[PDB]
Order: sequence, then C-alpha cells, then structure tokens
Amino acid sequence: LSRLDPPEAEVQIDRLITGRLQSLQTYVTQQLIRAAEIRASANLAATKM
Amino acid sequence: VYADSFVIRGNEVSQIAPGQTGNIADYNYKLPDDFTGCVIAWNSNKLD
Repeated sequence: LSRLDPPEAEVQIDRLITGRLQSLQTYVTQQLIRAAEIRASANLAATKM
Repeated sequence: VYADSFVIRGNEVSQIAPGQTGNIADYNYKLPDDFTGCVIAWNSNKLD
C-alpha cells in the first residue's frame, strides 16, 4: 500500500493470500494423515496394555 | 442507473477511470473500484 494504489494493491495482496492459504491447506492435510498414524499406535499400545 | 455529466479538457479523458491519481481525480471526481458503469466521452468543439 505504501508504494501502490488500491486497484493494483488488491491484486498483489490477493496473490500472497492465495499462496499462504495454500500453506495452511498443506499443513492441515499432513496433520490429519500423521494423526491417523499415532492413533493406530495408540490403539496398539492400548491393546497391549 | 446514475448519469453523471460534465466537461473536461482534452488530455484528461484517461483520468476518468477506476483507481487513478491526478489533479482531476484527487478531489473533483473519484471513480471507485466497484465500478460497473460505462464512461462515454466525446469531442465537443464549436458548441462549447
């Protein structure tokens, strides 16, 4: 904003938002896949207990 | 439908646009970026 008008700043900020929103989707998808693995391990540990 | 109308100089027609900066778009007629209208501008010589 400091060095650009709104008409063009909306486009530049929208690009950054899309990029960082993709970062969050990658993060959350991997946590779900990895949480299933620790859950399977907790099920094995409970069964052995 | 809002019809706005005025006269401007010859090398000023490019300033009538969403998101611009100039001596006529600063504080005389600021067109917002939610602009769904249409700017018509034609040469007016001899009448004006």
